[PDB]
Amino acid sequence: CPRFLKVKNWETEVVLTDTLHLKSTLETGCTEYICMGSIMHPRPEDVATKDQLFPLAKEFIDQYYSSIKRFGSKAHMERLEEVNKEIDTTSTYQLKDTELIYGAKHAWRNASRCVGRIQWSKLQVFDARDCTTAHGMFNYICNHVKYATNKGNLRSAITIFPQRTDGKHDFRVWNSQLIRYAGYKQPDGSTLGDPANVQFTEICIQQGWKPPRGRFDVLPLLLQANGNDPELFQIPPELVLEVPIRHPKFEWFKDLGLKWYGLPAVSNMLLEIGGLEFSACPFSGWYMGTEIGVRDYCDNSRYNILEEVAKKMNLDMRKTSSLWKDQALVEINIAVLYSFQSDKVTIVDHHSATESFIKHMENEYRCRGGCPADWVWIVPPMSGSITPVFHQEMLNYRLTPSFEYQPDPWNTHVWK
Amino acid sequence: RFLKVKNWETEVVLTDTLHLKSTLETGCTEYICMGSIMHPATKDQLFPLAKEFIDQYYSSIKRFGSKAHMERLEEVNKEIDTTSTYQLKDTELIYGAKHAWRNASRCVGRIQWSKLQVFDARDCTTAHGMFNYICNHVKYATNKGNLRSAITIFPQRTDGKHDFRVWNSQLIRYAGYKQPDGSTLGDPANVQFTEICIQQGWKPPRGRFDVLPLLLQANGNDPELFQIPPELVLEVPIRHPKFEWFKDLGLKWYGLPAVSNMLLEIGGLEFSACPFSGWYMGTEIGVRDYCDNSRYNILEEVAKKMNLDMRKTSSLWKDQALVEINIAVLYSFQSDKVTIVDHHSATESFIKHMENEYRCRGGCPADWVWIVPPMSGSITPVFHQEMLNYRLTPSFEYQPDPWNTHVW
Ligand code: HEM
Ligand code: HEM
Ligand SMILES: CNCCN(C)c1cncc(CCc2cc(C)cc(N)n2)c1
Ligand SMILES: CNCCN(C)c1cncc(CCc2cc(C)cc(N)n2)c1
Ligand SMILES: C[C@H](O)[C@H](O)[C@H]1CNc2nc(N)[nH]c(=O)c2N1
Ligand SMILES: C[C@H](O)[C@H](O)[C@H]1CNc2nc(N)[nH]c(=O)c2N1
Ligand SMILES: [Cl-]
Ligand SMILES: [Cl-]
Ligand SMILES: [Zn+2]
Repeated sequence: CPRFLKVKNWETEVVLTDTLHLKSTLETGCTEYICMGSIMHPRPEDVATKDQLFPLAKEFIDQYYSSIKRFGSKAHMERLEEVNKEIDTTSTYQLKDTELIYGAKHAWRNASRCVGRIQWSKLQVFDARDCTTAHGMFNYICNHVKYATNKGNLRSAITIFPQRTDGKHDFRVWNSQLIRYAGYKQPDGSTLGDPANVQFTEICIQQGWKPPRGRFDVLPLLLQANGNDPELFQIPPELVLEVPIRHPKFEWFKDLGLKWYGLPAVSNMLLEIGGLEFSACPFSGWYMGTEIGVRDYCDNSRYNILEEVAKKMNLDMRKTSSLWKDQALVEINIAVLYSFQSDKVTIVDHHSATESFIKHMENEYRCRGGCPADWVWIVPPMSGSITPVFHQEMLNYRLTPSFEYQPDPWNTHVWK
Repeated sequence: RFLKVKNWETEVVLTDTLHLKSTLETGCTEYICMGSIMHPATKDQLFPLAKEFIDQYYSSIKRFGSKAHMERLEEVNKEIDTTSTYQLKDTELIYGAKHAWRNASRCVGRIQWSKLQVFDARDCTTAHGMFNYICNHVKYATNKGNLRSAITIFPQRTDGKHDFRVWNSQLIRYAGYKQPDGSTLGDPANVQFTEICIQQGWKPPRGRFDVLPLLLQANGNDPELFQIPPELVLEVPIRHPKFEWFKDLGLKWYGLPAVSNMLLEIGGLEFSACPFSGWYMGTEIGVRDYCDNSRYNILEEVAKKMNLDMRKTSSLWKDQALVEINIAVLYSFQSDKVTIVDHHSATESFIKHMENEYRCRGGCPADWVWIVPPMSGSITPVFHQEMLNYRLTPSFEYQPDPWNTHVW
């Protein structure tokens, strides 16, 4: 592979030079003959062997002591020797708190699909590696939610549960996000709530959950500690900050009865650091408007409200070339930003977030020699070309530490 | 491997086998994806390429290994032997042209691929001849508003020293003028080319929408200027169906979108002059030409007339202004009976086309970055459609701008 790769911004003519790609550790899925850049997702109870683990650990440890300007130091070599000893005797090792914090911040930093990474170094890391039970997990998660929510003044946070051992003792949050609304399939084929969540909702209901059967019912947490069967907990409602959607102009918009939750928090991903696998590592930030206004509300397979809004806007909905869909999409997204700003809950519009990302990316090319980015994910789902990211060439590659996808636990769990 | 692509909205899964046919590079490797990068012979090199292309043509007409097939392979060999090149049969030219379109991964309009009027211009020898051939192209494809897809193919490359090139990147473009005060009149994107035209004798009216002349190079010679007769150039004044003040913005655009800077490769042959044209998707004009910062850049003005709050970005004034501009463009072309497709219709058709291609052909190469429209992405079906990108031949490829390679 070539040492220097160049990306261009076609709006500004600015050209950046990437050398960081050379540190690429994993596979994109693409080859020279095919590109899989728009594929969403391109192993049994299986864990890293001693020989696989040594080099991955050294790689990470080197990188860490390089970052604190102590590469090749006595404390660097001693840490190498201590880790290598731990792998030899125990087939694994434990990260120091300093290294855990570095690794988490870097996994976010390396997350090519995140437009919010300007904030990567401000991340509160809760070390939950002493957790042993589902109730314990519940406690840690509640604390995360409250801290991150901060009464509306959101703060990004991640809570890391114990790493994987033999693969039969995994900690998992079964929820894909900490806060989601339930979906219920009706006998008639209609759906109530969020149609996307019918499967998970069914699982909950089976585990003992009593469903309110509403449009915006917060799901319980389904928590798995040390490989045991998962257990249900209801998040205390006072910890779940919500925002009712209203529009600065349309008085009738509040009559749609829409609202959304303040905190975006992903909990189905796997954090890999130095070859160690943290299968439960919920992390949370704050919303970009379009996540709600466009995808949650206007995806056909989600809440699908374009039609209903278009009707209350009295738009001609017979031709598509009237662009009634597009007009209603903008208004919805205006109401979302306005409802969040009015309740003083943190939210960033897609224009501000993308400009910030460009400034971030440029800084990263300057200080780091690169910034992996997934254009398909970074460009917002509305108004794409009037945001600066659309015109920015990006290179995508996988650096470690990283957040990775993992199988859904209900497909793999062995029931006790 | 066989590869699966999934649509996340319909949960439809298609199986791609066609990608196994490709050979040219994508730019990506196992470790680095360049999916968002815009730009990533000899007797011995020529024949296998020739061979393959002939092979797939006789395969496409259900006569693989026939007597016609054999003599053709023999013919091409003897001709590459003695002349260092070969000339395509008429039927091969048309097949190659339609398939270059069919294989164009960045094109959302490909459901139309087999309906393409092919103009064989391989007997052209001078710039005047090229102009005649291009005028006929424009007129046929314009067709008084009822646009029809067309391509005009000039002589193939020989030694790279006697190339045919249309120097305009598109057959119809507006000029761009660099003002003293540092502002830019017209289309800023073409400011350079415009100046090249002036430097060669073009007399600029210096307005906001002056149609550039054609600049045409035949057989490696210095290019020559020609003005397309105005009656061949169909233009549409843009107005809004509700905002009667919109016509006062004074905007117009041309009806014929016609790419002329690309290279058409068939059977190892290179057609460096092959202007091709179709009809517009509304966003091309409404979003890119008008609203790109480096283009006509009209958002702010329109936002003024719409009386929007422009102090903070979170009012989405930019987004609002954008939708109305695109409504106007669709409304104008439609009212003037000029062919145009909206991004909802064009994207639906493309998904349908993908289905067809997987069914009959075993795949459909597609560039998600280019196919998804530049506005309202996720309320179109292609946003949710996984796509595999790969390079099939015959194809349209990029080439150097001739003004960086030509000796006068
Ligand atoms: C602080 C404000 C943040 C903003 C504005 C932000 C923005 C976004 C957005 C808009 C997406 C696309 C989400 C989707 O379409 O589902 C995304 C994805 C992602 N973000 Fe960020 N994010 C933030 C915080 C964080 C934090 C704190 C982390 C990790 C420590 C993180 C890591 C990721 C990852 C791994 C993805 C990929 C998700 C997936 O593959 O499903 N983000 N981000
Ligand atoms: C008939 C209706 C057609 C429609 C609606 C259509 C639509 C589009 C659009 C919207 C683009 C993106 C253009 C841009 O953003 O610059 C595009 C690109 C492209 N089209 Fe089509 N097109 C049509 C016909 C054709 C024809 C007739 C050909 C060739 C025979 C063709 C070949 C291509 C190629 C090679 C590109 C890539 C352009 C580039 O790389 O700059 N298209 N098309
Ligand atoms: C379109 N993506 C599907 C995921 N999805 C429906 C979803 C549901 N609920 C919450 C999120 C949040 C995604 C996210 C995560 C983080 C850390 C920040 C942020 N702004 N968004 C996503
Ligand atoms: C993003 N576009 C850059 C090129 N550009 C400004 C441009 C100028 N003039 C015309 C076109 C047309 C592109 C095109 C080509 C074809 C065959 C069909 C179509 N609908 N659009 C593009
Ligand atoms: C097929 C395509 O990869 C898929 O629809 C992607 C497109 N880009 C996206 N971008 C973001 N931010 N989130 C998404 O879920 C998706 N979905
Ligand atoms: C950087 C990026 O590749 C570039 O802006 C692309 C994105 N997608 C596009 N899509 C279309 N149709 N046309 C374009 O010019 C572009 N530009
Ligand atoms: Cl932000
Ligand atoms: Cl079409
Ligand atoms: Zn790729």
